Amino acid sequence: KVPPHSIEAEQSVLGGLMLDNERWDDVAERVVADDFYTRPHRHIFTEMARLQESGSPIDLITLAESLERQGQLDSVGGFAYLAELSKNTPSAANISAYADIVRERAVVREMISVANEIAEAGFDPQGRTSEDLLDLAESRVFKIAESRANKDEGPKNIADVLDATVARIEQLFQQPHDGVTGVNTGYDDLNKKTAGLQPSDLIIVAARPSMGKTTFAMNLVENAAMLQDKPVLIFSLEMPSEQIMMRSLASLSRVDQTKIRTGQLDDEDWARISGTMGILLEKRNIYIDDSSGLTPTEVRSRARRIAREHGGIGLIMIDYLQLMRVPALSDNRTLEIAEISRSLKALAKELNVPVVALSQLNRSLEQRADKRPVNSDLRESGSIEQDADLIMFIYRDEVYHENSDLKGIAEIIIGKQRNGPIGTVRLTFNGQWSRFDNYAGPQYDDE
Amino acid sequence: KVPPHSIEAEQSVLGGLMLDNERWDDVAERVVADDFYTRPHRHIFTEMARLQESGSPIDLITLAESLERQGQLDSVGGFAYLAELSKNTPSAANISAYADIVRERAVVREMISVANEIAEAGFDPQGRTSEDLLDLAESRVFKIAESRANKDEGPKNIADVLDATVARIEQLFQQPHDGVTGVNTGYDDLNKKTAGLQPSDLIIVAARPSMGKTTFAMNLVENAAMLQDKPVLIFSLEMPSEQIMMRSLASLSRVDQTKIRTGQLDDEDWARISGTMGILLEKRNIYIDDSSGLTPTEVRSRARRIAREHGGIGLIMIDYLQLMRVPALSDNRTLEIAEISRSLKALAKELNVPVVALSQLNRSLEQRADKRPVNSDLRESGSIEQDADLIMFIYRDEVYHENSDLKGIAEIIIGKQRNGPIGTVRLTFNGQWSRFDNYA
Amino acid sequence: KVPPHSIEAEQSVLGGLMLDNERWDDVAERVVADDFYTRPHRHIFTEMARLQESGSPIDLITLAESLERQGQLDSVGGFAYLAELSKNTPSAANISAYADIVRERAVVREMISVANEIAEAGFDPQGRTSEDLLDLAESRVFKIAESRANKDEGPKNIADVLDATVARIEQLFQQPHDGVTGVNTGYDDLNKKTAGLQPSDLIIVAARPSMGKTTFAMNLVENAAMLQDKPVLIFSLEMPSEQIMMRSLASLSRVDQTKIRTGQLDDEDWARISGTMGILLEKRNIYIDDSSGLTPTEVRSRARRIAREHGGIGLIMIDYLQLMRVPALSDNRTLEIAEISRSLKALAKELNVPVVALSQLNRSLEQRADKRPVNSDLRESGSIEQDADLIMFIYRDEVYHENSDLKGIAEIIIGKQRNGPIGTVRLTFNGQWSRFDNYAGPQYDDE
Amino acid sequence: KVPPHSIEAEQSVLGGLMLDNERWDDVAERVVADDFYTRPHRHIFTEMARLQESGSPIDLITLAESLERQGQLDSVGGFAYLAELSKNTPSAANISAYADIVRERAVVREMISVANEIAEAGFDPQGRTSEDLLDLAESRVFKIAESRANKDEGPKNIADVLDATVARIEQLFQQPHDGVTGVNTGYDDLNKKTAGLQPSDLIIVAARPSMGKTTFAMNLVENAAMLQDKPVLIFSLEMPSEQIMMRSLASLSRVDQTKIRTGQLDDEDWARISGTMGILLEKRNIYIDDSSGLTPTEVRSRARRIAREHGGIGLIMIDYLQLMRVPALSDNRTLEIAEISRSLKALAKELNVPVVALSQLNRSLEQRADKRPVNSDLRESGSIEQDADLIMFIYRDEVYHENSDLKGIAEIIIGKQRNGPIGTVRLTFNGQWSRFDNYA
DNA sequence: TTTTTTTTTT
Ligand SMILES: Nc1ncnc2c1ncn2[C@@H]1O[C@H](COP(=O)(O)OP(=O)(O)NP(=O)(O)O)[C@@H](O)[C@H]1O
Ligand SMILES: Nc1ncnc2c1ncn2[C@@H]1O[C@H](COP(=O)(O)OP(=O)(O)NP(=O)(O)O)[C@@H](O)[C@H]1O
Ligand SMILES: Nc1ncnc2c1ncn2[C@@H]1O[C@H](COP(=O)(O)OP(=O)(O)NP(=O)(O)O)[C@@H](O)[C@H]1O
Ligand SMILES: [Mg+2]
Ligand SMILES: [Mg+2]
Ligand SMILES: [Mg+2]
Repeated sequence: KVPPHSIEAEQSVLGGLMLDNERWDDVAERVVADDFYTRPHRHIFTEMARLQESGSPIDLITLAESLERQGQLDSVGGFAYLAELSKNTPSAANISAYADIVRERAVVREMISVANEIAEAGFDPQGRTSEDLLDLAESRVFKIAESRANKDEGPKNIADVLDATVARIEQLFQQPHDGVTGVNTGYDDLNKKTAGLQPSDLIIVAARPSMGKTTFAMNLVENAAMLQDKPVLIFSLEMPSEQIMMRSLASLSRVDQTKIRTGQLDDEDWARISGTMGILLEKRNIYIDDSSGLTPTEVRSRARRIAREHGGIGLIMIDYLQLMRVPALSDNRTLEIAEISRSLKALAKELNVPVVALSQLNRSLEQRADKRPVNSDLRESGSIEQDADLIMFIYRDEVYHENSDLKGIAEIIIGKQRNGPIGTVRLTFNGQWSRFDNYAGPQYDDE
Repeated sequence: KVPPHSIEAEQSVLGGLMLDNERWDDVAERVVADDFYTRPHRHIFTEMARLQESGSPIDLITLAESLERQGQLDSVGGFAYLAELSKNTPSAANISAYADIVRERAVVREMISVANEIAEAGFDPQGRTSEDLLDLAESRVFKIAESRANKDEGPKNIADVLDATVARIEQLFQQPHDGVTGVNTGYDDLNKKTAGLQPSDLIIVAARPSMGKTTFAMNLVENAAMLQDKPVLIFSLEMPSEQIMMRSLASLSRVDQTKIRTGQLDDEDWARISGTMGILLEKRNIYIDDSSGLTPTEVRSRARRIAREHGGIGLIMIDYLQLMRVPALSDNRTLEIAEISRSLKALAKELNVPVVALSQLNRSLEQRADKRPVNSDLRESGSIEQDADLIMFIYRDEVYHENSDLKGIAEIIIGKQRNGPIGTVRLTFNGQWSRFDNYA
Repeated sequence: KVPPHSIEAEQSVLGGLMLDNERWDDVAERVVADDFYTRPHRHIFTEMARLQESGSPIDLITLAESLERQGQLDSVGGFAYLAELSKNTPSAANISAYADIVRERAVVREMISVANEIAEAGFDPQGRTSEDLLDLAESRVFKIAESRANKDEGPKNIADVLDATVARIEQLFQQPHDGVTGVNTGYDDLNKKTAGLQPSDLIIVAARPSMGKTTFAMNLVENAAMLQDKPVLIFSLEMPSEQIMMRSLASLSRVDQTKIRTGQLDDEDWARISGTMGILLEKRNIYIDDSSGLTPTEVRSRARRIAREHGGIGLIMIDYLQLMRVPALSDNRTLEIAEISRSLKALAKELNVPVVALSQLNRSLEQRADKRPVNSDLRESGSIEQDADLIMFIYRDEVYHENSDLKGIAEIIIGKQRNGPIGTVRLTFNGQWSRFDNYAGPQYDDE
Repeated sequence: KVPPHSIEAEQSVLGGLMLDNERWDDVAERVVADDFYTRPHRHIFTEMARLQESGSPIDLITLAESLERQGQLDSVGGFAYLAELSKNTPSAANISAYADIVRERAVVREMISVANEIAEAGFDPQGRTSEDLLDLAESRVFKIAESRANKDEGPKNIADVLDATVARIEQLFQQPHDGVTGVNTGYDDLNKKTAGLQPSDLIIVAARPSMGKTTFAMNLVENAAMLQDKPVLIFSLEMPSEQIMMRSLASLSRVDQTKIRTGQLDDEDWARISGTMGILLEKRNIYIDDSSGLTPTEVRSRARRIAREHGGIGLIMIDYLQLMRVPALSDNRTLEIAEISRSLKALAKELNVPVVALSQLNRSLEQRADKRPVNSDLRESGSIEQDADLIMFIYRDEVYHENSDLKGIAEIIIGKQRNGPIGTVRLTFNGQWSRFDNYA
């Protein structure tokens, strides 16, 4: 058969090197002359490397002279072939991608050649035992993996991790500057464990229905918007934006939401709401999309659109994940949830922004005597625990027990925190204003 | 005939995508791969989408390589075809218009195909009745409408929401509704917490059997009909309309239901019932559908019919959700529950009408020592808690405990209330009259 | 293609109208002249409508004269064609079904024509937008539905229900009753609360094993048979019919069942049994089927057969519901029970007959200290509670407690009564005679 | 090409099975029906297996009758072919060697087929990445190696048990190991009782994560590394590399972890950290490879991979053993933990490494009245009470009791210990630096 | 996912 190769990518790389010499470093880091399929291409890249190591700039005339001095001008195709290669390449903007393609082709060809050698050894043992052939095959595959050892790698070795250790110590010397390392949550206790909303983090705040989960998420959004100027993006899939705005005005102005909903408001609270609206129009960093049944592709497109138009996005609010709908994986809810979580994590890593993705719980919580939520108590759990890093659960024993002494005290229990120890953050909930504040009472030592 | 297509617009879109990658978002929002008439164009757009999702820029060489890796380079026409497509397109200034034309052609061809399928079903009944074919055609046309309704989406600025909110607040402040924002329940305490039956709300009042749940729902219906002129629509799937009317007459005239059911009534109560009938004929806003095993689509069609004919609908009553039948998801009951709840919520949002749908409970409530209902006590809740916003539960400790001091006292406990606090409303129940009144 | 039409049905309708004029109203309500496929048939029906509106009877000669006066006799086919149409039709008994068929064909042809119009509009946009075409298609399909909406509808009016209710009230008030409006139970206290066995009611009397459950059901059956002449239908799923008849003779003649079982009976009780058999042969209204593992479809077919043969059914006795077998829902018992209960309630509403179906209880009742049955004690509860209306439970503290003073006293406690207050009716049970009788002892005040 | 096969050896094996039924066990252990090159030979061996499992002796006539009953007599070549096969074989003395040759041929053909599959995957990527192809090839070679396994169980003879027992007695008596026998644990009480970190052992410490258990395993890793240069491996599923590094620096340098995490600039702690990392660089055997969500078979494969890389594993640190949750067994964790423990013991015996795991217990450790880790506090008891060879339980009464009865005498209670006296091992812990010391 | 009903055991 024909070995898998991309001659066009090689020609594009050679033309870009003939035009641009600053991107030679990326090519040298990525590929070598052996990655070139044709032996003339290997000779051309070898001459280019020799000229660049000598400090000579990479152009057509000097390369032609260098090939003529070594006599390789006729071996590579002549000066007309080099001129054609220089002519064909428009630009070297995507020469890194071309080099990646060439490296992939070289890896596949090396794998095919190794497979041919292994099959030849299998057909003709030549006195080698089965264990000998197995070890030879393992060594060959490990050598193929070792060819990209600096590319495919994970945690580092002792010396390199010690250099990373001293570098991180020098970095964390600068850490006591504000205490909050990410987006400020507005809560002192929350900014101690989590140290604020870290970028590229999946924040899963899950609670029972009518537990203030949307309310606390809105409070977090308000605190972030007052503590930053980067625009936020809200996807209120469950509730309309009218109720969201009513909750925001009740929380910020500390006025009863019932009176706002009935509209029976005095002029003093009206002036407070007007001042809050003036502050919001000063900010104008909030964008709410109340459409329901949206795919993660649409959300990603809108997020990229806003980031392009408004210069990045401060916060992404999602109104609970089981409302999100994918037509492709609508057959199975768990597959749909896993796909949604994976796409949202990819988007969060893409734009480097903490995404507020709420979630619901299961009915096994009420079955348990202790109604403190766990990771397995999550509605369609599993992949959610895998993809997320900042999972939290709202607990209100006042709701479950009428005689509970934790009235107003809402406990945010961290289920998963990859970077930092988990814990229980107590907060003071005001149902009238729907306001979550820092718990100013006596601190409880978690047993 | 030749299907209506604009291949030149497709070529212009593909060439503009090859030239410009910044307007890729507009093309992705407008059209998909299936909108392309020719299958090679579908493959080309699929490869472009795969490359752009990976972050790779859209150029000729990378696209050709990507098609070569999957072996689809020869399927789409070869690299020369791609080079020709890149050469032909001058610019991508009007690529949005070309994509709109392509989407229009695709939707028109979809409509033509649906019409052909409808004609085929008409010529070949395959044992289906005319109603089945009509409902299938309605479903197909609704699907085509949903395919076009996705354009009206997009995040909005905070200022517009603020203006709408303050306008609504001023409207509520000017109107002296005296707390009751929605449809008046007829109960003062219920008009304090819920502030009346708000439009586009899914009200789930679930209770145990023989708890007056249907009776209390009928009392709510009577109160709404007396306190409004907008016509109501009743779907009495479980109980016959005759029993519903007897319960209504017993409740409104405050006469014993047993005496009315036996017919042993004096002429004074007869005159009271006659006056009640005169008031009802003065209103004539009540329409009861005692049919059972109904799909939500039939309910939606009848609701739209009555709303257009009678100028909107004040209230939509459902006689307990597990009686409803969906043949599509009849294999699993929870799928039926989720579909019914979603369809009812969508219908309530559509016609802006409060819908009161009853439900049943589970035996786990009986297992608990305290028999106060919770959200998990719902009979296959699932998305019931998520979609609904005005869930209430009826509690009568007099039934469970003979020595209970809550005789006549019915506790309507709000399981879920998104806007406002939840609580327990005490009411006075008259078994003889089957009358729910405010507790004193 | 050929449009879907039934010329034979049209010819049958025309011949029936030529023969029968009393069923013209059904045809006019069902179909119009436009529903006829062929234009001559439209002309014929138009002429028939014109003659009937004028009051002229619909016969061959007058119709021929009317067509001759308008000159349409040649257009419809001639007098010989009309004579052939009159000849071919045997009878007009099924002319309503024929008109329904013609209406169906007309609706299908209308749908096909509308689909053709929509396809033509799709092929030629004529400058219309896709929204315009969608609205036009919706309008056309809704016009088809509205043409099909000119029939019996679900929500009719409140006035019709009011008239039916007041007619029922007048019917019940003009008849002097003894507090019984349904089938008389034969027990005075039961006739106070339940007011007799009401038709279209699912009566569930459930108890423990033994406990005289089938015995009490048979006592109710005997009382109903003695107090009415409408035939009753028993499905003795559990017990053989021989033992059923032995228990019936023991209860009715007040003789010990054990002596009848042994056959050692005196001539006086023999004469009493002979007189009871003479009374039964005077009645001859009870029809018993002892077949087991029956589907509800077979039961419904047999019930319809008996009602057609013997002019309705007075009462339907079902001997214990878990004996009923459905092959389709044999996988899950609860689904099978729900389907059986739904089918039985549909049958009871269909024929307007009281159906007393027996059932069993759960062992959790024995787990409780107080062994008074509740709704949840029902075996495979839920749908049983929902579909039924007259649920009762048998309680015998004499069985549970040897020192109980309720010996002979059986408490029938109403668990569910949709219309009326529930209670506890105590009866006198005779184990020797196996006879349930009205309470001759002190009636205890229920708390 | 012609696949490498030895039909003559197959004929010899089949004829020997026809002659001798006593050596059927050797052939059944060695080869299967799939190892036969020709499908008729596979059918013949399948019929032989079916006859011998039924207890019927394997002869020509019964085999032919069974093949005729299944209709396979004509497919394999007829009765004359079977008679020829029986005639050809002289004896069954060397049938073991012939079966070994047949197994070798089958394994070589399997390797050739796998190589052909890999070459096909290389020629046709089908959208898969090169990493996917490499992982698939490694999986295929590992499957070949796993299929190249042999007998693992068997009732041992009394002589072998006596030899092992007397060897154990001589080890306990004659050897003057003076406490430590394997890798030095560091804790003096663990040095005496557990006799060091014995290679090919299963040491599972059952406690709460970030509650002294993580720093206990960290101190174990440190003490093991300070006395040997054998490459140790890190598999922490609880904390990242940076946080584990901070914990290790705080433990070794005796510096408060608040200063380690929150930067308190001073040169004394910096000098202690510099000395600690100098000692670590002197050891030069800490290879970080911590991840999450794995299985012990994957851990064994990575152990083989590291042995290919360097060779020899000093210690593997499994932090948060309850982070490998399989959703099938996530609810009842006992069976999953038992299977993980058995596979970890198999891995420990495989590469001679003292596999140490950090099992997570329940919240009842802080809730139950019995604050010590007993079956209620253990995760559904079961695999935490048994199975594991060294099940240590960290009764840190500091966390469980606010007024602790164990401050510096926190009990490392050993439920089961193969070598050493069980009991409550009271040890000192420094909460400031997260450092576990050794109480006398 | 949901939802019933049985034993065992802690
Ligand atoms: N005016 C008010 N007075 C008192 N409590 C109120 C008022 N308005 C709202 N609440 C409470 O605030 C909470 C509303 O929380 P909310 O965030 O809307 O629930 P939710 O988490 O979004 N529901 P879900 O999405 O199904 O989980 C409830 O506990 C209400 O009782
Ligand atoms: N005339 C009457 N006298 C006394 N009590 C009565 C009378 N009529 C009805 N009741 C009681 O009032 C309640 C009415 O029951 P009902 O309205 O059917 O509740 P329900 O929820 O609709 N039953 P279900 O459909 O199974 O859930 C029951 O508790 C009856 O026992
Ligand atoms: N001669 C007798 N003397 C006393 N008790 C008797 C006599 N004959 C029958 N019984 C009682 O009659 C009862 C049987 O009633 P029956 O109605 O058949 O129960 P059942 O319906 O068969 N229960 P089940 O089998 O679960 O459906 C038992 O309690 C017997 O003790
Ligand atoms: Mg919410
Ligand atoms: Mg009801
Ligand atoms: Mg019985």
